[PDB]
Amino acid sequence: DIEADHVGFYGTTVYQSPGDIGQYTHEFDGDELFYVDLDKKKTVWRLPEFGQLILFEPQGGLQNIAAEKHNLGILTKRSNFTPATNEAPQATVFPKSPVLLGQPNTLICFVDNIFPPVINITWLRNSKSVTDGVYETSFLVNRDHSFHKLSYLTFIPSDDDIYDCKVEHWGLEEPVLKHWSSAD
Amino acid sequence: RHFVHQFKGECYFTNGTQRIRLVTRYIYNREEYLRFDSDVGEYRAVTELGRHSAEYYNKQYLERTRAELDTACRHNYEETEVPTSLRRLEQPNVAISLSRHNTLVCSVTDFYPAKIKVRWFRNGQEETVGVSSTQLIRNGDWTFQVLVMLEMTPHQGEVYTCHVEHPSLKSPITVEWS
Amino acid sequence: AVTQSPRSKVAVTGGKVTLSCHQTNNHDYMYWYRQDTGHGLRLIHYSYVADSTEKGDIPDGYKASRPSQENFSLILELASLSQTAVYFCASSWDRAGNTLYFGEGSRLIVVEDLRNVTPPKVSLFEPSKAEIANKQKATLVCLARGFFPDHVELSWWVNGKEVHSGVCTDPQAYKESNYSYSLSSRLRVSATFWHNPRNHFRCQVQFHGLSEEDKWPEGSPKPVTQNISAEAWGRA
Amino acid sequence: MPVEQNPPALSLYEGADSGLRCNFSTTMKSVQWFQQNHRGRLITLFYLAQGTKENGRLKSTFNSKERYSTLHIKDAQLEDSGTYFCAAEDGGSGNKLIFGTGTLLSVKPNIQNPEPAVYQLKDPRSQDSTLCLFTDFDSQINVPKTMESGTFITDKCVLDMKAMDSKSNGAIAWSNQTSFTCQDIFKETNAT
Amino acid sequence: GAMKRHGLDNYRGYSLG
Ligand SMILES: *[C@@H]1O[C@H](CO)[C@@H](O[C@@H]2O[C@H](CO)[C@@H](O)[C@H](O)[C@H]2NC(C)=O)[C@H](O)[C@H]1NC(C)=O
Ligand SMILES: *[C@@H]1O[C@H](CO)[C@@H](O)[C@H](O)[C@H]1NC(C)=O
Repeated sequence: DIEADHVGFYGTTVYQSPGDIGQYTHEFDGDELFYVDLDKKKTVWRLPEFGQLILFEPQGGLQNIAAEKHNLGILTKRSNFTPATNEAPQATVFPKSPVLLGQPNTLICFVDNIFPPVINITWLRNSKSVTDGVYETSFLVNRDHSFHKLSYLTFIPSDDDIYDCKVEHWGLEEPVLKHWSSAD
Repeated sequence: RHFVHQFKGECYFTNGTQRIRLVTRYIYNREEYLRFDSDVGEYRAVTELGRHSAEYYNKQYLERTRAELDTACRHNYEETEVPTSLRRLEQPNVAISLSRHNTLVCSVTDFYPAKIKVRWFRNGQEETVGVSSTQLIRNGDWTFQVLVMLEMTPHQGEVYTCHVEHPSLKSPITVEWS
Repeated sequence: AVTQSPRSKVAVTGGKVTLSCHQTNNHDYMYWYRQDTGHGLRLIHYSYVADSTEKGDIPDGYKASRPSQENFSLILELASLSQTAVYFCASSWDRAGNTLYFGEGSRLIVVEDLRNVTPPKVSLFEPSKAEIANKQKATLVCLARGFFPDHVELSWWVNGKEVHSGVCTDPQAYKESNYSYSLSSRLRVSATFWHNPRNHFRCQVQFHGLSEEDKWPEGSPKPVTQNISAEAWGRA
Repeated sequence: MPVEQNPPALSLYEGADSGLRCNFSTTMKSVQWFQQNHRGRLITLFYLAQGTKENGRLKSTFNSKERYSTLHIKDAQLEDSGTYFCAAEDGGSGNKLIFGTGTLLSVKPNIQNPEPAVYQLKDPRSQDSTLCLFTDFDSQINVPKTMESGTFITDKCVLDMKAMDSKSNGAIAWSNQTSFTCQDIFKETNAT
Repeated sequence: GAMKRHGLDNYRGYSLG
């Protein structure tokens, strides 16, 4: 890897078929700047603060996405039609701040080694699902050309409850729940 | 079957602007095949897939790409990163705990950037033994965190200190425990 | 390569003008600009994927349309007065430029009532025997008056063959009436050449008017698009 | 104001040189210099991403960082007339092309033996038709302007015969006014 | 006149059709 004070990741584009699944992001020092909601065609920032002052124009990347739909078709053929190799994801659950009972916290679920970039991360408390408080970052890039996502979940520290982070992929024959509890 | 194509435009800045390097990788599936390297100065195939491609891109696109370094890297840094990302400074959440020879887990959470220093003290004396630590934890919400243990046995009356140094703090943080 | 049509059009205020464009460069990007009173071309619509139009800087009052990859139409549904200009189609691949290639312009002119359209009166004024004697060069002067609108093209034909050496037509029409312009031009030949009665001189003005699609009453003759002429011979 | 073309229009003579400035507001990815002829057709002269290029009698430069781009023309000819455009690429707001406000280039002939004459010409196919051509005069001198109604005058169009240095100026005028001679309106002139 | 953010372009390779 190249050593340096800072690293920009402008232009990071990614396209796949079938399904017309594409993505465009910008990173700085490995922290996602924003992505671009292709359907609404809007520059969706990661953090509010940033996209107030200076701005990014959604078309800059709605175009990249178009070039990558084209480039794909070229290589797909030029490589005798070589499909991608599914790799298995590695989950790592953990609290965002010092866990104290009955104090609003956040439960991060970091998933790594993804490819194809198509993942179904879902949270689960006490063997029954959860849907409230769950944010989820776009696919951030790796140096090895795979990806890592994170699924956040706010909660209240209880030793009664058991959290699992359910991860579903094609490179998995069946889902992978990484268990977590304040008990241990 | 599933097929993928990526593209990464990386801009490396060292000593601020005084040294910039620009890589650019066109990647089928997981296999990088073409690549612009500002150091090299031109496009270079990297697998047999983008063998005749380098000729093309060099033919068609080489000129503009070479300036993308000063027109996209240089610019973004000076004009959009300097006043936003580099400006961001977060103060940490120092909080000493106690294991489940006991252990003084001293958490330090939610900060930015990643530059920091987390020393331990025993009655005003620095300790390097027993003291474990973790690898800088990237939260993703533009904040960090790290847990700095300290295996010890506690005599009544003894004072401890988690000493944290960060750019967001003029005066180093200290947290004590009896 | 990029080719537009109509290459010129005259429309009533309140009509649907539909400029088409067609390129054979297999370029993915296409653009539509407009050129106003000498102050640059301004983007109106572009498109980088069939059936996707994207707004330009002044897209107000226009609707583009990229059916296939080769075709990109600009549409004014209610032709306005302020939409009189020259619309240029350019294409490219990948991202401009160095491979963007422009069209050839489309002079659009919009009037309130078609009645006011009228061809020119092309009159060729023979040389002055003074000039020929004193200077040994004969100057002819072609004048085209009483036409509307400001769009015509003047050319000189010595012996059936077009000529560009020793010619000078006026860059702009000179509005005299509310609905009448005038435009001149002149050609210059060695006196010796002007005297050969075998040599023939024709000045050609090409009015750009209405088309079959356009409705015209019973009385007056239609102001269509014509090659109006006026000629003269050599003599001693 | 994204792009800025300067001057807005300029004069020149044969052989003589001149430059054209283009200052931008932000960092533009690539610039491109054009020239619209008398016909109305846009002809690319230069496409720059950086540094400088040269093509015969023309030479241009581009500095993204210092936000400007120049076009220096050496040895002006006649064919070199027509307006000139620089377009710049955006990258920030889409990657639009942003054209300047044109710069009308006028390349005067440099006359050596000025014989300022005026002639009356007649339309053999209309009796009362009379017309006045003011020829051979020198580049420097400004052609009179019309102020009255019915009387009209054209600006100084310039021509050139292939023979030898046959560059000649000349204007033209006419009227639906009574019948008033060719010095009766040109007056501010010479030989007749 | 608020400066904005640029984003490295990815180019098409020769295709034909
Ligand atoms: C007026 O005359 C000109 C030629 O004298 C015609 O233009 C030519 O048309 C043919 C067929 O399209 C072209 O191949 C030539 O290239 C044209 N010549 C020029 C000088 O461009 C024109 O069609 C006539 N116009 C009208 C309205 O009848
Ligand atoms: C993701 O969601 C889809 C849609 O319901 C579901 O069919 C699939 O099981 C999930 N993950 C996988 C295995 O792709």
